[PDB]
Amino acid sequence: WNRKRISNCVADYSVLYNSASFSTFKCYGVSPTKLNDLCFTNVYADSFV
Amino acid sequence: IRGDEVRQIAPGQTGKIADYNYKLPCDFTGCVIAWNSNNLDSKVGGNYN
Repeated sequence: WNRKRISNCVADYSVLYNSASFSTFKCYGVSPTKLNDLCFTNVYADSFV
Repeated sequence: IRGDEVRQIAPGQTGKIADYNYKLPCDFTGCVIAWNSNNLDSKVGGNYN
């Protein structure tokens, strides 16, 4: 699985509901609604299929 | 609504439906019957209603 570092971002809105309709979006430790209001320390994007 | 967005109809959810269209409270007493209706609410060429 591919781990991407993410840094120096204005990380945009909650679900990223631009074109891709996302089946499961369940968040641990953070409520989805507040996801915009925060600033994250060490973000890592773990992508796979 | 469409398929994958049925999860959004619940307290604390967010997304297209639960932010721009129809929002529920936390202090919500009641419940949510959801069932597929492709055989009715979909027609060839797609319903533009």
